[PDB]
This record gives sequence, structure tokens and C-alpha cells, in this order.
Amino acid sequence: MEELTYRLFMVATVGMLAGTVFLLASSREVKPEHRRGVYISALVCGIAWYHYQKMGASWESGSYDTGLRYVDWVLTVPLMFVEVLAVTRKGAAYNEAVRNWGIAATVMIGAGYYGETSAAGSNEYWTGFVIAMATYVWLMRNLQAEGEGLKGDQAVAFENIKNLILVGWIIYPLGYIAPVVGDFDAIREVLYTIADIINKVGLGVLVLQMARVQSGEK
Ligand SMILES: *C/C=C(C)/C=C/C=C(C)/C=C/C1=C(C)CCCC1(C)C
Ligand SMILES: CCCCCCCC/C=C\CCCCCCCC(=O)O
Ligand SMILES: CCCCCCCC/C=C\CCCCCCCC(=O)O
Repeated sequence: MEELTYRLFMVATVGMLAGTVFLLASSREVKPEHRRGVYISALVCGIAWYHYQKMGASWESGSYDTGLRYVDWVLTVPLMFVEVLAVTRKGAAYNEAVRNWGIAATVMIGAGYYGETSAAGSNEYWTGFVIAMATYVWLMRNLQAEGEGLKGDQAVAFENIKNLILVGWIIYPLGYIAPVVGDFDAIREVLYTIADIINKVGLGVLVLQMARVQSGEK
């Protein structure tokens, strides 16, 4: 498991860079008024690229620092909400949702960090999990409520964005509890890495697809 985990870190590192530069290269494919979300998606992948280089070296050393993962999450998760909420809101409604979801994400990630750095299976470990879970469900329920009146191609493209988050973010709580299901400390890191690739690169691709639709492309 240890060698597999290192290799996945190294592959994911190049994957995040590839997501970054692909998304930048693809920005010319959409109208200029819809390129902001593609650029923000590239920034998300670029921040992850930076932290993934650190995580792979950290894992390779044998003294791994999950703080690298959690600081990447605390920066990138609110950024991912910036473009999701732009589809459905502007002005005051947008500013309120971006702030409130970003606060919730920070609580979720901070609670997860508190629990993950505690003894596995301890009351502190479960406290972090439960607080993070409740905040996560609150975020998902808010996300499900967004864009209810949308129709047509834009509604389909937004539902694809929503479903990627609603399904793909489930991997994180699974990874967090992997160490208590078995001798699976490394499996937590495997699942987190797979999830980050799927969720970061995947959301960027779907945001690009959202921009094509908004550009009037078929
Ligand atoms: C780019 C990175 C992303 C989108 C990371 C998202 C991570 C979360 C949704 C993790 C949430 C957690 C729980 C729901 C419970 C256990 C603790 C966490 C922080 C792993
Ligand atoms: C804790 C410090 C985090 C360090 C983050 C470093 C990330 C830099 C990676 C590449 C970013 C490039 C993404 C492009 C930015 C938007 C494109 C644009 O503005 O035209
Ligand atoms: C128990 C609920 C906790 C609520 C958290 C409130 C704000 C916490 C913000 C997020 C911190 C996550 C990043 C910390 C990792 C870096 C630590 C390190 O590098 O050593």
C-alpha cells in the first residue's frame, strides 16, 4: 500500500498540472465573457499542483504531513464554490452564499483536521468527523437547492456540476474513516488523492462545459 500511495501522489501531481494547463489552453474555446470560471478552475488545479508536489515528498519521507492536504482543501474548496454559485446568483445573493458556504467549508475542513490529527477512533476523532459531516450535509443540501428553476442546456450542465460534487465529495468521509475500518492508514491517502483528481479536474472540465453552453455552443 505504501508504494501504491507514493505513486498515486506522483501521478496526481502531474494530473493537477495537466488540469491546470489544459483548462488554460481550453479558455480560448469559449466566449471571453465566460472564461472567468475556466481560469478559476485552473487556479484551483494549480494550487493543488503546488500542494501535491509537497504531499508526494512528504509521503516519500516516511513522516507524512496531512496538514499539506488540509491547507490545500481550505484554500481550494471556497474557490470551487465561487464559480458554482456564479451560475445561479449575482449581487447580494451571490456574496451572501459565497461567504456562508466558504465559512461552512472552513468549519468542515478545520473540524476534519482536528479529528484526523487526533488518535484514530478517539472521541476527538469522532467529534471532528461528526461536526464535519453535519457541515458537509448542510453544504450539500444548499447545493441541491441551487438552480431549481433552470431549464434547457444550462440546467443540464449545472445538474452535471451539482452531481459531480454530490457524488464525488462522498469519497472524503470514506477516506477519513478508512483507518478505523482496517489496517488502512495509506488507503485514506489513496482515497483523498483519487477524490481530489476527480473533483478538481472534473469540476474544471464541467465548468468549461458550462462555459461552452453559455457561449451558445452545442
Ligand atoms: C479540492 C478538495 C476538495 C473538494 C475537498 C473536499 C473535502 C471534504 C468534503 C471533506 C470533508 C470531510 C468530512 C465530510 C468528514 C471527515 C472530515 C473531512 C474533512 C474529510
Ligand atoms: C499555500 C500557497 C499556495 C501556492 C499556490 C501556487 C499555485 C500556482 C499554480 C499555478 C496557477 C496558475 C493558474 C492560472 C491563474 C488564472 C489564469 C489567469 O488569471 O489568466
Ligand atoms: C472543531 C471545529 C474546528 C473549526 C475550525 C475553524 C477554522 C479552522 C480552519 C481550517 C484549518 C485547516 C488547515 C490547518 C492545517 C495546517 C496546520 C499545519 O500546517 O501544521
